[PDB]
Amino acid sequence: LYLPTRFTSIRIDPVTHRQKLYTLQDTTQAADVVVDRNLNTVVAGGALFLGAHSSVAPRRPQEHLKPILE
Amino acid sequence: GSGGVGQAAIAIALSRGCRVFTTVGSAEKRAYLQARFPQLDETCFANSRDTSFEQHVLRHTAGKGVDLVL
Repeated sequence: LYLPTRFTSIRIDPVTHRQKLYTLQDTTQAADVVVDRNLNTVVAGGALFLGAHSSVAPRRPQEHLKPILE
Repeated sequence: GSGGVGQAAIAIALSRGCRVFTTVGSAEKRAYLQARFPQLDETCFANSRDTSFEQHVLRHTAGKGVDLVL
């Protein structure tokens, strides 16, 4: 389980974004995402991440879900 | 690399047989250097007026990076 913790450089440009977007046959709207783990950069439409370091979190056992063992 | 301490750094770092990566502002400096040191690939050159050199080093390094930066 991994939450975000640091970004090094996010860069959003809503103009290029409107543009980078398209329309599926669904009639819905989507754009292409790409992850380059060797460069640590996620891009999608008009939002470009860089060094978006996420990190571990402790699963907290909710004991209103302890199983009945028979 | 194009400059004073740059060129000596290359020459020295080369003498001890190393993968080199240099940055340089001119298209012409790409020239002088490529000439002066034959042991340089086109993979060896990235820009210097800009942050692009990071992405570049991170590619031809397989996301491992360089051992010393000058």
